Amino acid sequence: GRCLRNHSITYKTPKVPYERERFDAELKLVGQFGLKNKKEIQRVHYMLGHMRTIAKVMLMKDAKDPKRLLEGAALLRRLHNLGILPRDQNKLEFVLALKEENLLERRLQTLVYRKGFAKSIHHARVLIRGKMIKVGKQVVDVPSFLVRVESEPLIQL
Amino acid sequence: ARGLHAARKMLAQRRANKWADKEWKKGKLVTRYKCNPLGTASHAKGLVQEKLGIETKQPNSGIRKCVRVRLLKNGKKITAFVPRDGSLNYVNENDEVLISGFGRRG
Amino acid sequence: GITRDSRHKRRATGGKKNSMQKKKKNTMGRQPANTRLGAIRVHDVRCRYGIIKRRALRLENGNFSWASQSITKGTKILNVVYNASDNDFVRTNTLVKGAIIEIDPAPFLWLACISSRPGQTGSVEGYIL
Amino acid sequence: ARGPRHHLKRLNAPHHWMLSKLGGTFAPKPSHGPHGMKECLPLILILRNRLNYALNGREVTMIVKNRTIKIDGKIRTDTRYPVGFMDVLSIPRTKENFRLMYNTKRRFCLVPLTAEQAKFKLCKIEKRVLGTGAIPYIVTHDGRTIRYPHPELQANDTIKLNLETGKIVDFVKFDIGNTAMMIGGNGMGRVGVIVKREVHPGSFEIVHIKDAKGNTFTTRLNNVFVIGKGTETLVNLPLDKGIKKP
Amino acid sequence: TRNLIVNPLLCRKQVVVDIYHQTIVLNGFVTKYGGGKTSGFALIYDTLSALKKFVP
RNA sequence: UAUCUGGUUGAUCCUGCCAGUAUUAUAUGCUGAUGUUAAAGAUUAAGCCAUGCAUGUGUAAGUAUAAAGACCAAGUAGGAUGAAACUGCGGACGGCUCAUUAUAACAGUAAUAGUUUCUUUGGUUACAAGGAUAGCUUUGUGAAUGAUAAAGAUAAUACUUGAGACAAUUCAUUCAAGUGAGUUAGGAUGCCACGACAAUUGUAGACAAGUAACCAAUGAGAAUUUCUGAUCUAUCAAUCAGUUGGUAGUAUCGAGGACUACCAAGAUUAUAACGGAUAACGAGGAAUUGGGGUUCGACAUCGGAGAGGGAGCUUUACAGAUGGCUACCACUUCUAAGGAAGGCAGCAGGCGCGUAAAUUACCCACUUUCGAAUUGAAGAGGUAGUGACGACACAUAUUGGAGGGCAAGUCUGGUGCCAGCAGCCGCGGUAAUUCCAGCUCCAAUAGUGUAUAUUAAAGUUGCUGUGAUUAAAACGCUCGUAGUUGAAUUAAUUACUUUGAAUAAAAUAAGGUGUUUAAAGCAAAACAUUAUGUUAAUGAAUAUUCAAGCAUGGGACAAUGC
RNA sequence: UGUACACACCGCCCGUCGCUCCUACCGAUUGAAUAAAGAGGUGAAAUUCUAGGAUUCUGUAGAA
Repeated sequence: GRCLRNHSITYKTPKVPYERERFDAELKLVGQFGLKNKKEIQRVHYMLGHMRTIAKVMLMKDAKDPKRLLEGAALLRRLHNLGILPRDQNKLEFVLALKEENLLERRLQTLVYRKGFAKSIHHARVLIRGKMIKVGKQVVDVPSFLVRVESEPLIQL
Repeated sequence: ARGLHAARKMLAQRRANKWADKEWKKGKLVTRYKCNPLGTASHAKGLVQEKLGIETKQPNSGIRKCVRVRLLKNGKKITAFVPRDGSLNYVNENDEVLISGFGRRG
Repeated sequence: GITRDSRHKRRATGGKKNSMQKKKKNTMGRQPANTRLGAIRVHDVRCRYGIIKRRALRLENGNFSWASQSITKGTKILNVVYNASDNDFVRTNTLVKGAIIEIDPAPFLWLACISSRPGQTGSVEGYIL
Repeated sequence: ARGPRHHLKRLNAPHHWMLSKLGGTFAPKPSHGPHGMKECLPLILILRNRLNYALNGREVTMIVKNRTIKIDGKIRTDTRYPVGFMDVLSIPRTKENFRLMYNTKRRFCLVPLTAEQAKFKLCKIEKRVLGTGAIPYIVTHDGRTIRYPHPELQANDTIKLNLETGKIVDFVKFDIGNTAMMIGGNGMGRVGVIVKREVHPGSFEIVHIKDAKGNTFTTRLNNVFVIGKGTETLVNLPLDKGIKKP
Repeated sequence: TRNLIVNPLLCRKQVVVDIYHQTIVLNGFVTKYGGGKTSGFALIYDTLSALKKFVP
């Protein structure tokens, strides 16, 4: 190693470069969310895969294991504020049943749509990128803001 | 030798049998620095001293143009293909040419 | 200079040792100073950490002690008559620990074996057999 | 290296100083004295981070050299003086008397004290030896060689010291009915009661310490530091009262 | 503003000035994105001698 | 994501390989809006270097009439300040590199009852003497170095004598309490060597300051040493003679064949000794991984070694120092031709080498170190410049391809087995879906191909896990040592298993925290709408971590003799 | 029924000899050299011991 500041990769490329069954499924979401390219799909897929790996590893231990109680609640707690997982589902098994639409539907470009500020999801980018939008007390212009539950009713022009 | 204490033979069997690997042995024994005209280099710089036309193999007919190139490190002579169509015209003699393998690993 | 490391010796299996580093002052050795018999002469060697070793080059007198009579008296050494290690020490009358030396009992009025390190402490001290 | 070192790289510094990994290349090497390298907090770190009086080392030398710090009864003017265990630290200008005790997070903590309780400080005997001329003496955990001691002050007791006078006020033996604070590894910064000390002739002496809440944890005899007698503490314990939450 | 620390030894006060839009030290200021609110540290040395001597 | 597809045939099922694919690190082609972060002469030559800097240091407390003190300010023992010089401290840290090195070093672990300084901390122990010396003056030489000669003086916390009155070292004898364990700390007797607490300093910040030894700390430190652990090779099977042990001595800070004298014949080896290879510095760690693993680690941090090659030494507490000296070997520089210095594997920079790698910039303000000490220095460190090595967020355009593998043209011109394309099968001999073109569209996107190498694919190196009738592959057969494996049974150690103890950080997983999110960082803020308190705020228990080592609960499965 | 044939026996295919190119191996021969670790001879240099004592200090005695 040479540098002291850490760095990381936000996404991974698919193993099979050429599939028709994947080009349509990935282009279904691009139109449904106005994403710039295929990096956003991979990043969201990469994000979910990390949580699924924690629950997958943790389901192999006993319920009275000290690490299961502490780490298990930590993952469910984190998801609850983010709002990916519904509150009434409070078991690690429901983590594995999450999909890639749960994470993408909490993005800022998605949130400003369903709240009604942006007519079209392509129109949301210009408003978001133009700093027209505000989250509580801070101006935001990154369309990838994964809003939490508390900040859901705090999205205004 | 599957026994519990039989890790000495289980290890000596694998050391010997790995030398039969045609590919693993190649990158370990000392000929890459002597027999290989490139060494561990990705490319190589050389000088042109002859332009060659190689007749194709049996199921083809034609003349694949080529050159004879002497490197600067080893000093050996190697026959180098000309990449694209009509690219023999742009080649000359006593000039630097970069030489980088082919699709297959040497 | 003389060295005292084990990097120059063979292994317990007889295999030669392959060097890695040059000589170092920690394992420094020094020339012997065979304290012969003669006039008084010592030299102060500046050892490691600044400490000073009295290097007796030639000596004539020593403070011999008698165990039976509980008396220690200075005396002039006469002749080195026996050395348990090297008989060539007897010929040159070199004074080392354990050398059997005969002395004149002039203050004893009131055979010896040395029991000090003249090359380290700087003087001869012994006892009477 | 041909001799003793002088610099200290940031990452080689003891972990319990909590120095930012991107703060800088080097860390303040604590000069020698009473407390070891890894058992002490340098006086610069006490003021720059723990108390935030000085932002950088420019303003730390402007303070310690200004005769504005009194480590124990005496006054120290070394920027990197080794400030270790419960040795008291006092600032007359701001009128505050801290103290460096441990806590459950393996960290040195500055427990506030009053003026009266800052006049004394507990020490732990390390060894007792007979000097030349039959002048016995004892050595505390602070490296202090106290003069003619009490005859019963044995190797692993705890004594009470006075800053103004320098005498020995009270002394606590090492038995199975005393309160001890921990200066060790996993058990570091924990208060408890000595209940059992099993002896192995070979290497180490192992002491079982029972916590207030009934938790039992063992340790090495070295890390034991008697703090009182009969489930009583002679000093104000830190905020967490030496208790560990699982 | 924010946290204030009283420093008698350095004869100064360390206060984190929040801007909600020869005896003082104004440094360490970083705004937010696109302007607006700005934070910083305010140091007051009262005596001019302090600024005359207590400055790197 | 525990994944495969094309290619042997007229066709089918196999073994089997080639090609395809994804990822990491090096170069390179084409192209390039932003903001954050960031590697960068290691591979080839530890090859050679012009030039500039990288180590100096002064407080009231060592010596100062400098003819310096009109610049504060006066001055009769010298006013506060003081260039230079002596004296003290330092350049043994830091910084660079990876040639040497195969039980050596290194990692964990244990010992030092076998050694130990420096700095720092606690403590103990004659109202004042003597010479000479620099800066200073004067006379000089040589081309010259950080060049050196005589004479005239003048100081000490430089060099000595001397008192105010013990300690520690050697030897011989003796009495003897902590510790697992000591003829041990310690005391007593007798001579020997050494023998002090400056013959010291502020008039102002009696109180500091300073000094000489000796005990204890700093020391978990340093240095030696115990146990376990390393890649390939038998076209390396026997190796060693200070070698193995003993006694006496020598030397060392100290154990010790470390060395010397005498005596004995011993020590290692199929559990791989001895030797050979390395494009070998070791570890923390990195890449990739369902599990098991494979490859890598010069390079943040720790340990080792070196300064062109050996050798030998001085100074001091520590150097076998090389930004110290001497000689030899090999180079480079100045020259008045007589002579003289130099060691960029320090920071920039140059030549060479190669596929392959940045400014002859600014500043000690952050971190820290050095110093006579708050003030000076630091090419350490920070800032700035180059920087499609990489990583993160984010505008509105290129790269490669269009038979199959593999998403994309039964579109139009020439060529006619020629040019050519083509990783593999293959396409082209006049009607080319592949050539060179034009239009159209496929994939990725500020990125996209190529070449080489590592990992997965590879159950094509098999412990989990392969194959041996016929595809490659059971010795011609028997005996046999080492090795591996060994029936049932019982109402002192080891191995096994469970808990801990102890255990550098960074890194990995991870807890919290809205850097506009993210990479990041360990910061901050819900809040007191804030000086007040939440607040003595958070610091992940951060878990680990293999092979050894310590202790403990258990005795079924195993091992060693009685 | 056998097949090594599938353009299917007008199939396929072996070996010497002849042409061009390429790679490794041996090698009378000045062949043959270069760079790396031991035995004997010569052996600079600095340290240890010994002799010396130019000079200068106390006024030849002694010290350096």
